[PDB]
Amino acid sequence: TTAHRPTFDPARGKEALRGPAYHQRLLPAYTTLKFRQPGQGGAADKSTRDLRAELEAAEAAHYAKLKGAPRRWDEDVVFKNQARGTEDKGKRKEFVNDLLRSDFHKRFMSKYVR
Amino acid sequence: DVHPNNTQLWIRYIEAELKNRNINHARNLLDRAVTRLPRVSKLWYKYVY
Amino acid sequence: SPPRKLTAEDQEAWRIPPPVSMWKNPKGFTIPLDKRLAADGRQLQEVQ
Amino acid sequence: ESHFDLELRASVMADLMDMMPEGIKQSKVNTVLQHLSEAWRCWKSNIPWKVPG
Amino acid sequence: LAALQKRRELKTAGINIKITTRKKGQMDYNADIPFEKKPAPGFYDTTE
RNA sequence: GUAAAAAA
RNA sequence: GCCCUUCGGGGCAUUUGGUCAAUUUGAAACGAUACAGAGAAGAUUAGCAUGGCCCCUGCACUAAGGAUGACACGCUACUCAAAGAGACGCUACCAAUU
Repeated sequence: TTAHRPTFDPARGKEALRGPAYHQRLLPAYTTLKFRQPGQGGAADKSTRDLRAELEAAEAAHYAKLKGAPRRWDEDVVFKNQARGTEDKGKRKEFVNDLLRSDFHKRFMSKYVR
Repeated sequence: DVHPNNTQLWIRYIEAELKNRNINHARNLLDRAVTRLPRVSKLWYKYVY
Repeated sequence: SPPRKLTAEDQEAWRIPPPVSMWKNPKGFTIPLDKRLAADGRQLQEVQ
Repeated sequence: ESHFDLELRASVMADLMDMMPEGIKQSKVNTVLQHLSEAWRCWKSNIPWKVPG
Repeated sequence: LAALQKRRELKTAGINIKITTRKKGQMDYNADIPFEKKPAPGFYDTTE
């Protein structure tokens, strides 16, 4: 049954029809462009080597700021110290490029499937 | 117009003219085809043949 | 530029297997059962 | 969902046409889009997808 | 086939009429070469 | 039968 | 018509427009009637799309619907062989029971 089919030849864009103006399509809106003002930059080139210099200046400043550069009730029981080495999780957050094994997804499934 | 660079299509058209003895139509097609596709040696071989 | 010189081994290396779906059969074909189970790796799957 | 499928199929096809060496016969490429559909169904059913050859 | 038989019988027995099945929204491919693209002229004459 | 000249 | 005049003259105002008002032959369309008759590889069917010499309703020419609106389902040689193995191929047709 080939009624329900894929697309091998997707529709090609066309020049607009040309004719007299009667149908109203697109109501005017935001009819003024904003331009970059004094202090908003954009129209401010320094130079290639200048821009390079501020790039390593800013990046070295960030790196330097990161580095810091200016009989007992609990002895009756049978299992002991079973939660040592558990609260020490939380050194570095690892992004994992596999969604079904991410901590986000594990959290999601724990919260919602019970 | 739909398949400008199709060797099989160019050969079909050229052969239809040659089979029906339209030699001048066919040679015009052969010049057009080896202009269109100058690195397709099939069209060059057909033309020399 | 001049065409790439290919071998029959290049042609064989780019031939594509005919897809047998485990779910879809739009034409209602009767597929032999070995062909139906070829692409399953659960025959491959090893448990220790 | 219908639009996502259209975009996905166009992307996979463009990649395959650009991956194919010049001179390979290239009629059956819609075949690869059928393999793509089957692999997606295999992912949804958690069935390993492995086409021999 | 039945309409062809009836039309042949009418044409044999005299009256000739144009049974025209031409619908609303259909071209007349008999009437004219559709979307005609003539072969490009080349260096060879093709008038004969 | 509601939406195209001895195999409802 | 008016005005001016030096009584000879001069001035003011200046080119509309829609094929007739005429219904057979320069183009309206339903309904009734007749007929048939609703997608997805058993049965029943929620749909969402795709392409445009198919459109309809809608303000939507950046909704939504129209059976998922319909159409789709025919057809099917043509860039085209090579190896090695045969050929009473390519000619004639033929004299004893007792």
